[PDB]
Amino acid sequence: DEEYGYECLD
Amino acid sequence: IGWRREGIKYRRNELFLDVLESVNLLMSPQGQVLSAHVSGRVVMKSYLSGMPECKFGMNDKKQSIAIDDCTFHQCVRLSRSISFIPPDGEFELMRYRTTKDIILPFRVIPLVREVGRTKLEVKVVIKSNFKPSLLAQKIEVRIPTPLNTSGVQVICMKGKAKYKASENAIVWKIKRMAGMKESQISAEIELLPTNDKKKWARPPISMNFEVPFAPSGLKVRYLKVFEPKLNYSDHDVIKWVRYIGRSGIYETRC
Repeated sequence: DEEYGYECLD
Repeated sequence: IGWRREGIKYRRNELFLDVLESVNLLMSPQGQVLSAHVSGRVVMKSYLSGMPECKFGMNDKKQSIAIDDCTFHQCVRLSRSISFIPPDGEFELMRYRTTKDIILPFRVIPLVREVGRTKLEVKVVIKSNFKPSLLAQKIEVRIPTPLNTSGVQVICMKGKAKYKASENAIVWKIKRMAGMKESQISAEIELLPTNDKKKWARPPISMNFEVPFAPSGLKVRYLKVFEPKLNYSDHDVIKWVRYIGRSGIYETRC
């Protein structure tokens, strides 16, 4: 696993 | 514009940014930072309609970083911060270097005690230095052992460790560790008799790890898309960031 990758960017 | 063609369209205008850094550290046995630095690059993958002009904003100049130097993809217009029409697809937006205010993700603390001429008692503590809610992963601590080593015992409550004879090291692997935590390994290193005079020149203990943030401090503040002809705007673009901080040379003298 990881998960990561990606986060939302405003 | 020789890096991007004219008829590009997507119904999902979407973009992804990758802040890739490797943190390099050389630390003395009692904890002075002897050398340190981050090399970073930002990679963008864009799927955006038409010929969009983009603006990358980060925390350069309460979370705020110092770029000693950096270089740009051909599409960045030099003159006062960062502007471009990006190539379609994946490309390297910039490359940079940092030395001031680095977040060192780990402290390594070695203890080595010579027990007669027969044994070395080694203790090594690692401290995670970052938010509690974040996890490092792929942690590897590598402790070197001398040439006259006949065998090794180890105990570690977290992760798994093996002595690798052919490499003269004890390798300690930990799958994941949260911020603000501490863990130790203990080892006895058993020695063959050796020629008394010449003494062990101790190599440093090295680590590897990956952390889900930028050791330099860099935060992506925004990625602005203005495309003056097509009927989508900045709010229509779906945007993602990911931070991957990995060790470079990360060494603690012992």
